[PDB]
Amino acid sequence: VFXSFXXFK
Amino acid sequence: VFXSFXXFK
Amino acid sequence: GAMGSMERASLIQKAKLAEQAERYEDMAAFMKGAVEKGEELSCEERNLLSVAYKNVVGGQRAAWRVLSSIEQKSNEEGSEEKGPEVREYREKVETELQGVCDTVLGLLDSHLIKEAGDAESRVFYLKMKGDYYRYLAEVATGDDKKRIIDSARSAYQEAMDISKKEMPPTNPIRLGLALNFSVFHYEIANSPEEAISLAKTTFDEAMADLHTLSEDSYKDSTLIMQLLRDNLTLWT
Amino acid sequence: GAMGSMERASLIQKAKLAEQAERYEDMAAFMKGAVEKGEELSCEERNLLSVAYKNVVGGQRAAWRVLSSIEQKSNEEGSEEKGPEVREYREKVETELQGVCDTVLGLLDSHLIKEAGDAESRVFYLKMKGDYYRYLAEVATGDDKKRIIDSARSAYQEAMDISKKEMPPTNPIRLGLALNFSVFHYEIANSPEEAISLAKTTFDEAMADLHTLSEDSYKDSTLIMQLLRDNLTLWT
Ligand SMILES: [Cl-]
Ligand SMILES: [Cl-]
Ligand SMILES: [Mg+2]
Ligand SMILES: [Mg+2]
Ligand SMILES: [Mg+2]
Ligand SMILES: [Mg+2]
Ligand SMILES: [Mg+2]
Ligand SMILES: [Mg+2]
Ligand SMILES: [Mg+2]
Ligand SMILES: [Mg+2]
Repeated sequence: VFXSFXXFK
Repeated sequence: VFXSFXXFK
Repeated sequence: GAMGSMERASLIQKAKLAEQAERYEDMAAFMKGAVEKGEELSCEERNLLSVAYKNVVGGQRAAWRVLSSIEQKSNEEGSEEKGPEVREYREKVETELQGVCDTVLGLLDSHLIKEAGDAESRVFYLKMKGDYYRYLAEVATGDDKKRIIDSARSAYQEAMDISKKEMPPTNPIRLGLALNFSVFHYEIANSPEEAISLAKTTFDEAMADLHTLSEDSYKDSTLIMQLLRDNLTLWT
Repeated sequence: GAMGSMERASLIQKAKLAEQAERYEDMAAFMKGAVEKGEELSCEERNLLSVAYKNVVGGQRAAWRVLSSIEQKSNEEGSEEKGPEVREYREKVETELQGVCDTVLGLLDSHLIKEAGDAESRVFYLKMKGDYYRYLAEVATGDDKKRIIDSARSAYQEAMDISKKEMPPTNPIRLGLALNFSVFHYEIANSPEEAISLAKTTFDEAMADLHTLSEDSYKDSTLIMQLLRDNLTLWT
């Protein structure tokens, strides 16, 4: 699966 | 929207 | 072509892998290569061809609609001028969409349709020809728009004539053909009454033939009948 | 480059349009062109770059995993030999994925990172460098696998050191960096205890700083904190 994070408000 | 149909069993 | 060195069977195998990977551009390129080997396509192979290009052109059509909507609003009263970028990028997507349609139409014309003698193959390919002229029609604005529309109509019409003579009213290709010709009438040809009449007659003639079918064939036919009903509910 | 003739501002405008159209390959090409203009990127522009390539590489990674799984099963006891096609097509996708990673790493090295002096930009770019080496690590099998892993680790580590010195514990870039470094530890470096410890400490230090934030900043921070918690729940 995907447990990551990449576009911040 | 899409009301059409294209891969038959 | 870049697939010229690959075996036909390997291209088909890789098209199926690309479908599983949701790599539809690859899938279409593999099936284009398979068609260019020059042999007729089996029923399963025809399905792979249609699925591949349906998904490629489907992404392009969805993008074109987003961009066209943005472009139209920029042309509203009171919209601030933002320059040529929206039009340019809509044109880029439109040109790529037309190129995909032209590729599919070229495969049908060279030489899938002329070699297709059985009703199931010939109707399948003529339906595709109508579909891809219809996608061209969706974006057409110039002095060939009427000829593009008439090309879609003529392909659909030849397919309908064969399917009525040679296929039972529940045949899934016959049903999906009628569905899409009905959408053509409603969305492209400005003939909503023709669209409604065709969808209703197609649905009713299929219903009356369902008793002849196996459970599996019944499932295949009723699925597409439900799409005819969904359109009728939207349109009436 | 094919974007060399387009204005920087037009490339940025078209990247935003491509995002709305879900045309992420176009979006990445537009942002690559914008970076190649040679000016630093703003906060919003950095976001566009990361979103574009995240989506491009995300499709490739998902396809690679599907194909790799098929390939592994074909290597099972009792699996019928089907020839080289699965391996060949997995290799094709893998090569294209590596090419995208190399492109991103090349933009960071020429010359985004060296020109980035503010903590927010430098940490953002170093996180990206770790991420794209991590994607390379996911498919690496040869005699450079260890060096690829160490390259990801070193970029993440430099980013962590800066973010701890220069950013509050609730900063969303600091939090997403720690999240992804934790995933690196768990999935790539075979260090699940390090992964768990980092995720727990990051979460707890953020929780204790939430009181300092506005409602909008609180929403931004707690969203990424929830991803740390989700991983901890999966891993413990
Ligand atoms: Cl453009
Ligand atoms: Cl291949
Ligand atoms: Mg041969
Ligand atoms: Mg104004
Ligand atoms: Mg009426
Ligand atoms: Mg009639
Ligand atoms: Mg300029
Ligand atoms: Mg056997
Ligand atoms: Mg332990
Ligand atoms: Mg520590």
